[PDB]
Amino acid sequence: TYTTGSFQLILGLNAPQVISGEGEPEGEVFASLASLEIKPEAHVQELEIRLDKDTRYLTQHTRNLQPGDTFHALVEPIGE
Amino acid sequence: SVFLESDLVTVGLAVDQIVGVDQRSENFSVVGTLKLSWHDPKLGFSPDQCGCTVKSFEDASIRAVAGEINLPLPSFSFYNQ
Amino acid sequence: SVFLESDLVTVGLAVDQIVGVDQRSENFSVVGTLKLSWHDPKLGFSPDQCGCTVKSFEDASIRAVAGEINLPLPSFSFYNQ
Repeated sequence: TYTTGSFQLILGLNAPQVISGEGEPEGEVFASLASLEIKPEAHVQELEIRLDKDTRYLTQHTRNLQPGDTFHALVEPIGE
Repeated sequence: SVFLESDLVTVGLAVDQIVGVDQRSENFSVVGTLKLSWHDPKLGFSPDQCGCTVKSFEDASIRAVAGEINLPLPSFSFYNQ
Repeated sequence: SVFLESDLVTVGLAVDQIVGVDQRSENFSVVGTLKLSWHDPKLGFSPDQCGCTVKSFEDASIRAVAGEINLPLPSFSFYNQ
């Protein structure tokens, strides 16, 4: 099977200490994220919420966002 | 108000079943539910430090919670327990 | 999946023996087995830090394990215990 999780990536250029895994950042950058040249698809969800007398505060958690993505939201009351 | 005031508490109790009566030792047993409610600004908190709207304590008496959070709370007891 | 989804739990229960019925106090006793199962990526680990494929906890309730590992777990209770 495949695997899932978070990772840390260290890249070096003519820096032989990187293969030890302990290279501290130095010098001027040379590589960048490739995805920042492009864009993907859209996901939309709609939910109905009610604020009772004792439940006037509500919070919701969102999934992780990759770098360069965008987030939008809007709320419209049912009535008055 | 110049003078300090007493905190107001709402109480309610319901009886579900009478499960026994002892006629020689003069005692009875009952099953039911109890509910208390009060308002105290000293227990308030800000959501941005925990990301939650409800803070809960479980499997503890009022005295234990009051001792843990170092604030006075309305503890109670059954008189003829 | 915008926003979030509730974790799905599989449950099963079996009854081995009815060991008593109280007709005045209206209660009964039963012996059986309970099983739960769910999937949560937050509990996943990497084998190379322990050299094992199974991580186990023994003689503890779900609440105790959740408090020890600081992760939400599906605790349960018997309603009429």
